[PDB]
Amino acid sequence: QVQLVESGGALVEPGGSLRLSCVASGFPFNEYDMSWVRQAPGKGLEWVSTIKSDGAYTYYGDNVKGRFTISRDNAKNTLYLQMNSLKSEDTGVYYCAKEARIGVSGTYDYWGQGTQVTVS
Amino acid sequence: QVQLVESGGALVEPGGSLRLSCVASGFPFNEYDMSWVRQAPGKGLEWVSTIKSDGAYTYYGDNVKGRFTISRDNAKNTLYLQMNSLKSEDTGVYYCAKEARVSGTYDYWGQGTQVTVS
Amino acid sequence: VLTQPPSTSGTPGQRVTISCSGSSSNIETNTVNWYQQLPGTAPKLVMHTNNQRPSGVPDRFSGSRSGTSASLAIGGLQSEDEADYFCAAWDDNLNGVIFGGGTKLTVLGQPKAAPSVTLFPPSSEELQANKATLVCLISDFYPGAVTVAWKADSSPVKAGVETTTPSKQSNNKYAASSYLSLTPEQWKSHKSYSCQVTHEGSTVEKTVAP
Amino acid sequence: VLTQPPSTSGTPGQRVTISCSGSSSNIETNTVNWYQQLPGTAPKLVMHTNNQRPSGVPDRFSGSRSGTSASLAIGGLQSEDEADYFCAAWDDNLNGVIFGGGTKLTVLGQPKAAPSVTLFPPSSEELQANKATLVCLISDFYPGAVTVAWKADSSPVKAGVETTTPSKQSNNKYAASSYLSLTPEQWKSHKSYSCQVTHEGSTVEKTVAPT
Ligand SMILES: [Cl-]
Ligand SMILES: [Cl-]
Ligand SMILES: [Cl-]
Ligand SMILES: [Cl-]
Ligand SMILES: [Cl-]
Ligand SMILES: [Cl-]
Ligand SMILES: [Cl-]
Ligand SMILES: [Cl-]
Ligand SMILES: [Cl-]
Ligand SMILES: [Cl-]
Ligand SMILES: [Cl-]
Ligand SMILES: [Cl-]
Ligand SMILES: [Cl-]
Ligand SMILES: [Cl-]
Ligand SMILES: [Cl-]
Repeated sequence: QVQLVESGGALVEPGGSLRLSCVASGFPFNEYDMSWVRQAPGKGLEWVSTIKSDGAYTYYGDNVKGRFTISRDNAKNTLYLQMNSLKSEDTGVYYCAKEARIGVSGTYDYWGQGTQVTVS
Repeated sequence: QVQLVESGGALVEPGGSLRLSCVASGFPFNEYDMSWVRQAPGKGLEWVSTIKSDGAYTYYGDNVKGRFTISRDNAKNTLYLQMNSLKSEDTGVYYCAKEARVSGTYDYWGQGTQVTVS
Repeated sequence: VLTQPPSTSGTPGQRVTISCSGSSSNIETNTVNWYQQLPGTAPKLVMHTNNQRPSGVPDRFSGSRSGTSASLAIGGLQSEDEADYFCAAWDDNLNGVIFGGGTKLTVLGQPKAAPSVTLFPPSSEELQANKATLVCLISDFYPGAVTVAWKADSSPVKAGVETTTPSKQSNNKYAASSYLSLTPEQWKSHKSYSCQVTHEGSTVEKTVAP
Repeated sequence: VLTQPPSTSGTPGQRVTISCSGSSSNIETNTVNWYQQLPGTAPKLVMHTNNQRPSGVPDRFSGSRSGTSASLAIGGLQSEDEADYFCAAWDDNLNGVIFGGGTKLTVLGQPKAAPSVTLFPPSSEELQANKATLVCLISDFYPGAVTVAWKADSSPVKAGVETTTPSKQSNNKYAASSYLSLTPEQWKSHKSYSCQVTHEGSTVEKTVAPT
């Protein structure tokens, strides 16, 4: 069955760097588009970034444009999100999300367990 | 698949009465024993009552002994809990729980219903 | 973001809708999906491409959209459905995915109630410790969904505000407290501070001064 | 009820245990079962008949019992396991099923912190309205599990006390506030009132008086 496990979430001071790692299982990783969705404490879902099946086109949220680098390793079925120059507004939990359609739509079948990232 | 739906929960003043209804699906109701488990707001799980497969034996918790009447309608795959002379300590959520074999093993739980007394 | 009601509710067995409206940029020319999240867990997709329902999703669920607005519809309210609901769609202008504010859904087990706002000034002890903190108390409100705002004089306060997610009280009415932490000098300087509570479009406000 | 720790926690990928201990009329006679509840939802049976796992429960789960105590153990800890865990067993004395107090499980994402207790006296405005209410404020504590107590002088007050479940702060440190509803006669009469906060076995107390 499909499985999505995130890791790397921890506590750091503002401006520090962090690397998130997401591992997939049960489905062709290189076939679908992936994404990162984040939820601030006591706040709604917020959108972070997507990377296409090939890894050819990456879209970032306006709040994190030019700060985070999203990447994928289809050979190892692993997803990375490199977070640089972190601010305190980035504090929250981070999810790994699959996508079933072509990838231009916001439809995500399976979500990861998530990791909580705290910055103060 | 196994299904458990509870109903009958509402808002009532203490000393009033209420009847809870639980409907089962996806398994032979008359084969297993059923139960009621309740959770007060901001408190741990609390045990209410169980009724045997046939309905021959009813067990109640010490807090509700002689106050509640548990019953079942195996013909309609429906479980009832009659609540009489309610106190304010009875406020909480009420669950429907199936049983796998006089034991505390519950396979499937209901959604729950809110019973409020003030 | 997309406009969603903070709280929507209905009696058990009724049919309710959640409205998601945004801009011509997003929903109008794209599709809107719906997610259901139980607090502290990963969300789940419950309606995709507007009117299509994923396998495992009850027949009672149904989706629709018209122009720049969308709505998810549930019939036969049940206890199980109570969760946070989000709407999402692709935005070409933003060139990204945009989510809604979030709608907490609760099935009414009792009549709607208004919050009891009690705003507290700083206690002498903490002022003796050169640390001044303020506390607003919200209680006896149902359903459990609120928006809090802190204003210093007539200017809203942007930082230092913490709010606890609503919690149930012994009478199944929700309660929560929001607090502001300051420096004693900040508290002395300003003329007054306000706590603003918003419940289903009806808002209560209380104000105190040193 | 069964005595189980209110809070237990561990680091990602570690193995932690929840201890459930009861009387001889309880665990010793018949088997103990374990339930996992995500907050505000129905519980799930995760360990039944001491060491038996229902279908769909991860292999890392394991259960055990020794004499009059039983311990559920989880390994390869994941965020998925964040919940409240309960132990249950049939008790012959009560002739019924008895549940544990409840154990909140949290994956540590930051170091443990002590709570900042600031107790507030009733605000002048509401006392003018014949309503006296007090608020104890707990903040910047991690993990999010606490036990609250309200005492008048050295006599504990058991009723009229409400407590909010801990909620996360913009810094993923938990915060909650317990409050008590008093009449002005109650507030004025008694000399003082105390708020007691318990975090991982360490207890703090603060007191206020009208003066
Ligand atoms: Cl699957
Ligand atoms: Cl698949
Ligand atoms: Cl929360
Ligand atoms: Cl871009
Ligand atoms: Cl591959
Ligand atoms: Cl099933
Ligand atoms: Cl339809
Ligand atoms: Cl300022
Ligand atoms: Cl005991
Ligand atoms: Cl709730
Ligand atoms: Cl609850
Ligand atoms: Cl084993
Ligand atoms: Cl064994
Ligand atoms: Cl302190
Ligand atoms: Cl409570």
